[PDB]
Order: sequence, then structure tokens, then C-alpha cells
Amino acid sequence: MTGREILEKLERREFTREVLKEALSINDRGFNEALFKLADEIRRKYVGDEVHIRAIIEFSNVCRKNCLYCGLRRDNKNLKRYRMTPEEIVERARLAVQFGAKTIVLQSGEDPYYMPDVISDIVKEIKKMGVAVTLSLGEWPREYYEKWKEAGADRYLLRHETANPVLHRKLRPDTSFENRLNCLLTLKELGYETGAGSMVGLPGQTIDDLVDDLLFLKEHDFDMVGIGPFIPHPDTPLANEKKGDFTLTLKMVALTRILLPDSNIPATTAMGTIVPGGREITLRCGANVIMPNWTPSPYRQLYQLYPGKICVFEKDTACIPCVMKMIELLGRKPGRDWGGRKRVFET
Ligand SMILES: C[C@H](CCC(=O)NCCC[N+](C)(C)CCCS(=O)(=O)[O-])[C@H]1CC[C@H]2[C@@H]3[C@H](O)C[C@@H]4C[C@H](O)CC[C@]4(C)[C@H]3C[C@H](O)[C@]12C
Ligand SMILES: C[C@H](CCC(=O)NCCC[N+](C)(C)CCCS(=O)(=O)[O-])[C@H]1CC[C@H]2[C@@H]3[C@H](O)C[C@@H]4C[C@H](O)CC[C@]4(C)[C@H]3C[C@H](O)[C@]12C
Ligand SMILES: Nc1ncnc2c1ncn2[C@@H]1O[C@H](CSCC[C@H](N)C(=O)O)[C@@H](O)[C@H]1O
Ligand code: SF4
Ligand code: FES
Ligand SMILES: [C-]#N
Ligand SMILES: [Fe+2]
Ligand SMILES: [S]
Ligand SMILES: [S]
Repeated sequence: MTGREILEKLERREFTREVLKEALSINDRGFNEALFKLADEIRRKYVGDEVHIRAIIEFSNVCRKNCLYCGLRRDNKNLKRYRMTPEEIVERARLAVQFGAKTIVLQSGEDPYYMPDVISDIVKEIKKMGVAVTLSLGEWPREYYEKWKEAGADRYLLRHETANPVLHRKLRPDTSFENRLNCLLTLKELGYETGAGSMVGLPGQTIDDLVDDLLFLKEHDFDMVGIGPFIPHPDTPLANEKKGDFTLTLKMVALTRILLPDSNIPATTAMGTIVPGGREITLRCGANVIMPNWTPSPYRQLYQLYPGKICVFEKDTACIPCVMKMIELLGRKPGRDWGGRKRVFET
């Protein structure tokens, strides 16, 4: 179809596989800009001008899994491993709340040391501060997810990475897409606000795979969707592969907003790493959430999912003020509440 015809169908919410594939296959600048403008408008209409700040504390880089893309994979001996103590984590979260953070995100490698009871105790302490808590700890038994929900966790970010089961198993040899999806369904059933999302430009991933990622996100109606480019890490088996394309990833963000108009969608760290100013662009093409790095030195530099990760060289209180300045210069507004999903029921 022509680009104009594709945009017309997107505006009429006729989200067929062919429409999504054509949107991802057209590279015309005029089409792309019109797609970004549509997503920006849908974002404004459904979720408004507030940009929600989620302060991330990457509290351990120990991991039991061996994902082929990830710098924290267990086979990487070229990385100093660290673990923050529970007291350090709680006090670091307290500092973020003192700086105005309304959500605390705890993210780590799949580090067994904390699971499940240390996490539960940390969550209970942070919840006393009157903020939302999001966990991003990987794949664990239902019993652990249950304990963390009873302890007060509000949300769970478990990006699905890729909806292609063959590619998923090759890149994540300890597990499977089937288990990842089961974890996501369990999280939803337990009442978490649940986040999924994929990487764009993985080795062997096709445009059809990206369409499947979009249809997967639409099918399950996730509360949050985290999308970013694949960034090769020199100490992994994918060191020599090509990085994901920023524009194609941006189109995935924009189409996700169009498909899931009331969802929460971050402008990911990876988007800011791949292109200078990438997060600001993404906030203008469908995203409405930003997640400043709140990991303290000397650990911030060691959470090396991929190289070149932004904000490693800044003072460790720098990122919350920085994103507040970013939101203001974008003409946007601070989030006033926890920024939970506000469902607009449609037809
Ligand atoms: C800032 C630059 C180009 C600068 C420019 O060229 N214009 C700025 C003011 C100049 N004026 C036209 C007002 C004066 C003309 C008189 S003059 O004689 O000086 O030319 C423009 C050109 C293309 C624009 C992006 C695309 O749309 C896609 C997307 C749409 C979303 O919704 C918002 C985000 C995003 C990324 C846009 C952001 C921004 O907006 C861009 C980069
Ligand atoms: C942590 C220390 C010491 C005092 C303290 O421990 N303060 C707790 C505040 C708790 N809250 C944020 C929930 C209050 C919000 C009240 S508010 O009126 O904003 O709704 C206080 C003293 C001055 C405060 C900064 C400045 O102000 C400027 C700026 C305002 C933004 O906005 C938030 C970010 C920033 C950088 C502030 C961060 C932080 O806060 C500072 C460093
Ligand atoms: N090389 C790379 N490039 C871009 N993103 C990467 C990456 N390696 C890992 N990531 C992203 O980092 C995210 C958090 S990894 C930490 C949380 C948890 N261990 C988990 O796997 O869910 C992953 O979901 C993945 O999408
Ligand atoms: S993506 Fe998550 S589970 Fe996989 S190696 Fe990295 S930290 Fe471990
Ligand atoms: S958000 Fe980290 S220094 Fe700007
Ligand atoms: C992630 N931001
Ligand atoms: Fe993230
Ligand atoms: S930062
Ligand atoms: S920033």
C-alpha cells in the first residue's frame, strides 16, 4: 500500500498483520514523520503531558543465566560482580523518594542470593515510604512472585525480548519463550501491573518477527512496554553483530503507542545510548515514561548490560534532576501521582 493508505488504516485502528508489516517496511521520511506525529498525538490524547519518573536501582549484577546478548551473562568473567546490601538498597531508595521519585524500580541479574525473602523485606521497607515499587528480577517461581506481591510490590517488568520461540531459545539457552510468557501471565494473574517489550535488531530477527512482537503486545494488553535496540557487547557471543537501528526501534515505540494507547511506555536507556538525545526523541514519538539511573557509585559502572550505557560518569544523584530538566525543556509536565496505568475502555 501507499504510505498514506497505511496511515489511514492505522488511524482507523485496522491493525492487520499486513498493515503493521507495511508500516515497518516503508522507509520514506514523510511516512515516518507522519507515523511519529500520530503516535505523539495519541500519547497526548490518552496519557497527557505528564512524564512519569521511575528511579532505577540496579542492585546486583550477579546472574545465573547466560543470555547471548547480555554483558551480565554468567560466562562473562571480564566483569567485577557486586551486590548492594539490603540496607544500602533501602537507604538508596529513600534518597530517591527524597529527590521526588514516585516509583522505585529494583532491577538485577537473576541473583539467587536475595530470593525470595530478602527482596520481600526490602519491598516492605520501601513501601512504607508511600511510593510505587516495580520489580525487574527475571524469571522466578510463582511462589516468589506471590511473596513479593504480598510484600507490597506494585509492578513487574519482564521484557519478553522476542516473541519468536526459536530465536528466543537460541538467545536465551537457559529458558524459553513459553516460560517467559508463563511468567508474564502469572504476574498478571497475581495483580501486578505487568510490563513486557522486546529488543529490536537482534541477530536473526526479521521484520515479520517485529510484527509478531507488536501483535503479542496487543494480544496481552500489557500495562507497560519497554522497547529498545539490541546493543552488542564485546564480552558476549554476539560481540560482532550489528546494533539495532534507532529509527526502526523508534517506529516500534510509535506503533506500540498506536496499538496500546493508554499504556505506559518508557524512553529506554538503550534509546539514549544508541543515539545522543535518543530518549528525548522517543518521548516525542509515543513514550511517556523515563527511568533515571539511581544506582550508586561504585556499582553504577559495573551494571554493563551493553557498552556505552549513559549516565555512568555522572554524580550518582545527577539523573533525577537531569530528567526533570529534560521534561521541562520538552514542554512536558512532572508526574503528579504514582503514574499507574489509567485504562480508557473503548470498543
Ligand atoms: C526541529 C526540526 C526541524 C526544525 C525546523 O525546520 N523547524 C523548527 C521551527 C522553524 N519554523 C518552521 C517554525 C520556522 C519556519 C520559517 S523559516 O523561514 O525559518 O524556515 C523538526 C523537523 C522534523 C521534526 C520531527 C518530525 O516531525 C518527527 C517527530 C514528530 C513528533 O510530533 C515530534 C517529534 C519529531 C521527531 C519531530 C521533532 C522536530 O519538530 C523535528 C526534528
Ligand atoms: C533531599 C534534600 C533535603 C531535604 C529533604 O529531605 N526533602 C525531602 C523532599 C520530599 N519530597 C520530594 C517528597 C517533597 C516534595 C514537596 S513538593 O512541594 O515538591 O511537592 C532536598 C533539598 C533540596 C531538594 C532539591 C531542590 O528542591 C530542587 C529540586 C526540586 C524538584 O522538585 C525535586 C528535585 C530537586 C533537585 C530537589 C531534590 C531534593 O528534594 C533536595 C535535594
Ligand atoms: N545487549 C543488550 N542490548 C540492549 N538491551 C539489552 C542487552 N542485554 C540485555 N538487555 C536488556 O536488559 C533488560 C534487563 S536485564 C535485567 C533484568 C532481568 N535479569 C531480566 O532479564 O529480565 C533485558 O530485559 C534486556 O531487554
Ligand atoms: S538479560 Fe537478565 S537474565 Fe539474561 S543474562 Fe542479562 S541479567 Fe541475566
Ligand atoms: S539522565 Fe543521567 S545524566 Fe542525564
Ligand atoms: C529502561 N529505561
Ligand atoms: Fe529499562
Ligand atoms: S545522569
Ligand atoms: S538526562
